Amino acid sequence: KERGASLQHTAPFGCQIATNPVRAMNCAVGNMPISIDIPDAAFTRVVDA
Amino acid sequence: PSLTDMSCEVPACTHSSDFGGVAIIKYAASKKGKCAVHSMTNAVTIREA
Repeated sequence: KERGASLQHTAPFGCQIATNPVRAMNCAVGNMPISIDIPDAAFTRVVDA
Repeated sequence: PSLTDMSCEVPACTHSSDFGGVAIIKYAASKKGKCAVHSMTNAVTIREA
């Protein structure tokens, strides 16, 4: 009756909690890199532009 | 067909093994017909006759 504010409410940076299994979602802090390789199927010549 | 307006440039070149340069020729020939395109210097190899 007095556990009170669950960690859903105590979360910094806008974290959120989710059970089954419990997990800390959606406090996007920091900076995420992604390397993505794409072939020449997408690029077209500037004379086509 | 005599060409005037010999305004050449390159969008992007790259000194690769293969033809990593591809340059853009804007031009004004006099009329219709074939033209002998040629690299005078051995440093540059046009792949087209």
